[PDB]
Amino acid sequence: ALKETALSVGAQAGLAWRAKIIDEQLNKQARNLDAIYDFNSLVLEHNILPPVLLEGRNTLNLADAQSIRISDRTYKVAKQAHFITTPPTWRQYLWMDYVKPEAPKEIWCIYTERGWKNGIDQANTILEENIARIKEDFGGMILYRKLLAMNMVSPPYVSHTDLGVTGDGSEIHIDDRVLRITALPELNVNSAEWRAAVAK
Amino acid sequence: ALKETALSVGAQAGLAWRAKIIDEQLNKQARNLDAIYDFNSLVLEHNILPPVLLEGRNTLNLADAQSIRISDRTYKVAKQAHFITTPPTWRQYLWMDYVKPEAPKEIWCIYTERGWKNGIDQANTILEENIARIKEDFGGMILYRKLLAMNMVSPPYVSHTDLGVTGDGSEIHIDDRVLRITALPELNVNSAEWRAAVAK
Amino acid sequence: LPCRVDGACDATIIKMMTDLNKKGIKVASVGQNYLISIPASALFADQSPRLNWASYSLLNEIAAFLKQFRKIAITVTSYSSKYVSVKRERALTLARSRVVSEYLWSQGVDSRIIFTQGLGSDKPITSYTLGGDRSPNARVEITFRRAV
Amino acid sequence: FKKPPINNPSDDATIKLAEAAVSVSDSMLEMAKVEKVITPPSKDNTLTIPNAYNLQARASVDWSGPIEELTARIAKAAHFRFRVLGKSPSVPVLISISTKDESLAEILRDIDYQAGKKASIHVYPNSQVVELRYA
Amino acid sequence: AKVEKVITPPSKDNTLTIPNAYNLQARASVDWSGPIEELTARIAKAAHFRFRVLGKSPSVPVLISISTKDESLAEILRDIDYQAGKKASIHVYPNSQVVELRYAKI
Amino acid sequence: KFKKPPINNPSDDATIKLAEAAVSVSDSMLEM
Amino acid sequence: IPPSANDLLLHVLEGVPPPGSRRLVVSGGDARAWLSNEKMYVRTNLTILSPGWLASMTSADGTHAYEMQKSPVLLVSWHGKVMQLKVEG
Amino acid sequence: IPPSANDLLLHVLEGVPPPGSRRLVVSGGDARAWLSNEKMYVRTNLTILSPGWLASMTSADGTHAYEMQKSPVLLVSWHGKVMQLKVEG
Amino acid sequence: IPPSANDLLLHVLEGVPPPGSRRLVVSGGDARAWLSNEKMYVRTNLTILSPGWLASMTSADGTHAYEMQKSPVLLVSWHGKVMQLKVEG
Repeated sequence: ALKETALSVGAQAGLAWRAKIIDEQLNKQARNLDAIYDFNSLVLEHNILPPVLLEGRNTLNLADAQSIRISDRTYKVAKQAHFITTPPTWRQYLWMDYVKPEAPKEIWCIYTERGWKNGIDQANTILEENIARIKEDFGGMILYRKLLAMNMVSPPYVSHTDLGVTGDGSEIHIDDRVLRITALPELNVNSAEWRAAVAK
Repeated sequence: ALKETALSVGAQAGLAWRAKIIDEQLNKQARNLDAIYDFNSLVLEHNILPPVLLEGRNTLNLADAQSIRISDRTYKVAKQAHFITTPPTWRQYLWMDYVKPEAPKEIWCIYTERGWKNGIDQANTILEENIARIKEDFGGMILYRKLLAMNMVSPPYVSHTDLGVTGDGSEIHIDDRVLRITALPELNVNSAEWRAAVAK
Repeated sequence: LPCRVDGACDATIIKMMTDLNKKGIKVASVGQNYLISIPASALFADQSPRLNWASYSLLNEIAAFLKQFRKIAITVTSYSSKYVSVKRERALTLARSRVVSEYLWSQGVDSRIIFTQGLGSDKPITSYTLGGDRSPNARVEITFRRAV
Repeated sequence: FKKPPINNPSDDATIKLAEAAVSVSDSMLEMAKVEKVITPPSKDNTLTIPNAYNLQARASVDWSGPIEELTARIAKAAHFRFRVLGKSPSVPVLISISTKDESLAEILRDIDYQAGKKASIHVYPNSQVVELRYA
Repeated sequence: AKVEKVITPPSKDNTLTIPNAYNLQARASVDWSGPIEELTARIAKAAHFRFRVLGKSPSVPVLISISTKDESLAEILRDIDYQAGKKASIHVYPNSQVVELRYAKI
Repeated sequence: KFKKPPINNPSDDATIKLAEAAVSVSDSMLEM
Repeated sequence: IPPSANDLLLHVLEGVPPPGSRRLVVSGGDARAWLSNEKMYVRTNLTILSPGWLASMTSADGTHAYEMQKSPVLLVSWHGKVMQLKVEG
Repeated sequence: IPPSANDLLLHVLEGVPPPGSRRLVVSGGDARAWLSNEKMYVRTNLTILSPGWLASMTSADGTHAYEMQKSPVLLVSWHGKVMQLKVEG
Repeated sequence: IPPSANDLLLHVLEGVPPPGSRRLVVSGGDARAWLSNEKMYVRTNLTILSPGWLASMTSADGTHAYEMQKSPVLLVSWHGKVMQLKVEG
């Protein structure tokens, strides 16, 4: 059992070490990842973050012994389109949280290196889930622009209703526009209005 | 622990020392601060202290996912226009209070000079807020006279009702003028009366 | 903890300034603007947009001097004395500035913009017009403002 | 002797990472190339510089309100007559100019821009009149 | 990019609104990720062009991030003009020396 | 030797932030 | 009328786990697996052969995602080779 | 109808804090930050890039002031440089 | 209709204290002060400048009497010189 508390001594130290090493490995590629995850050049024209349209082709569901349901494609929107102020970077997704732990014989050494490898691939699976999450979000926004080009989703309908000078004698606001999103983006089920892309 | 009460010993002594240094550093520049924060030549003509107007340009509020409110300018009236007898000096705002505290090994010395540096920057934080507060009141009164010149805020209306020889046989007042403010300054929200000031 | 230095120190700034001025690369520094003046014989050959291989040690110590500050836009411009034409002069000096800033951008500078240009002897520093790239009018010089 | 680049792609994962970065950058530039609406400059419909010597005065304006008062006193800044053709609506056409040494012809240009669809600016400099037009 | 460029053909470029010029064929190599105004003012200041804006600035900042190496200022401003898609627009009048940045009317 | 020209007295930070308050009230008073 | 699929399978068609899961430790093949509520979800590009899957999706690059009951082994076809895959949980 | 902005942003468009606040310690950039009721206000001339603000104003000299949720790091743009900023609280 | 002034200022126009008071030792110039009920009353030939006086009378020979809130520091103009005086209470 002393091997086991040596292993959990090694686990959080290996996780914090791998978190630090991939933090400066992420910081080495910071302009490259800013070029990769250009969310700023994917927002809509009234500063709307576009929604995340997941795609699944070739879907089957065996409900019981007697009935299946197949569909050829499904498209599901998660994370619906909304007024963003500042567009998201990679660092809200991918930054692993670095603390440096100050919490400290032969089986201690070999189980602490086994725990160090467990902390290293545990932090690697945290990273694998993080680039999985940002690949999901950026691929869904790319797929929103694809299906808007294919006329499968509606664009969002803002309404800037204007107010002029607004308020009493103690507060004025001079050009007071209030902007709403009335229509959220949604998939149209009208099948005949779609666009089918050729190439050459 | 003993280092922690060492830095708490050093903090109040350092902020009192930095308070004394900025006090006679203020007193070195005392006629320049009288020329800079000239509140006396900024009063209105019945010794009304003018109100402080705060400008905020490019205001946006993200209320939810679906609605934002922008305004191009906002003007706010804080600290409304009122009868002062004497004008405010700079020393009501800027003077930090100098007491000399009479409340007293190696880690004591190095933590008490870390505490001395924390007392020095905490006293500089209080000086930065005091310089900010007098900059807010003085730029508010400059913004009053600018928007009064641009006809965005109404001037105050005094009313000197004159009473003659008043009082009974036991007390007389010979010329009893009672002066009121009937109309406070307020921002006019009919927008067509505003005055665009060009220059050359 | 925040960092005291930015990987750089004032002793190494004055050491690289007096060593570059000892090498003949004149480092003027007026206020916050800075100016490293390289004669074109120290970098290129005669009337050529090609570096000599020995000049990359000079560009390595120029980029190690350029690492020391925090800047926004390094501009680098070149002018050489008149050879066949002003259009040949501007194409030669535009290629000379673009090859020296291609190496400086390949190296570590922490500038954001590098403005590379060449003029066709339009700012001569001397009325003496002694030769080609041995002339002190033939120069590439690197100017920036040290931000904060 | 020269040197390699400092944060070079000098590594078998990072060459694929930065090759993917330059690929997604130029593909971002061509999707921006298609959905960028442009205007041709012969059909841009904004005001030109009217090149009058009274209109080449370097002015300074910090103001935000209705376009009629700024154009009226920018007209009498330029010694121009000022005509308003059209009806000013109840919600006013609001502009915002904050520059502190700039020519008043280009100030007139970008209030014509900030009007846009709600108003328009004409300058006839031979008769020295400037006309704010509504719609 | 394939499906968008085939469902709408891009009919026009932006070289007809940003043409090349002498002292616009000076070259630059830019990494930048802030707002558009400091970048375009620095491009025009080294281009020896008077920079002016049209439109008041939006309250969200229009952000670009130009990361490229060794090209001229005309195609740098064309990349700035494309990266500011429907938010801003770069025009260059090379008969005079004006680089002009226009925001949008929303 | 390398030297920028104005080597004045040592300023302190009270006069520094008083100066960058005073320039803002100076040019706001100037435009007023 | 049966349900269409699970809508968790578009999340596990990427590598992102379902909300409130537990990871599973796949060994001997390039699959990932999560255990959400008495159901495991594998994300792979192998072909699942033995243990019976209840639902499946497939992305553009031949990644599949399978919803199945919790079996400790998985039989896959790699490229015509029958292989196995241990999970733990 | 939404609210217009916060009208504490004209106070923090100057350097003066809100009434009844706690100051946060901005390191790594010329900003100040205060914390009034679960919201931090920064007074900046750097531009805020990552963590999302709920409201903003901007003075005549390009000082902005942002109302946001309590984030420990701010990502700013200085002059195209993308820097970070630590607060405490 | 507001009140006229205090008629205690007719007393403290010359040197006599108000009835039921407490004296205040003024240092740094020829001025005297009393404290009647949470307002201090000063008699001086200088003109006080900072702390705000609620009421004032002025004699035939130009001595002033002010009624004011109790401030420990009185700023004055002597003859254009700006001096301070301390009180105790």
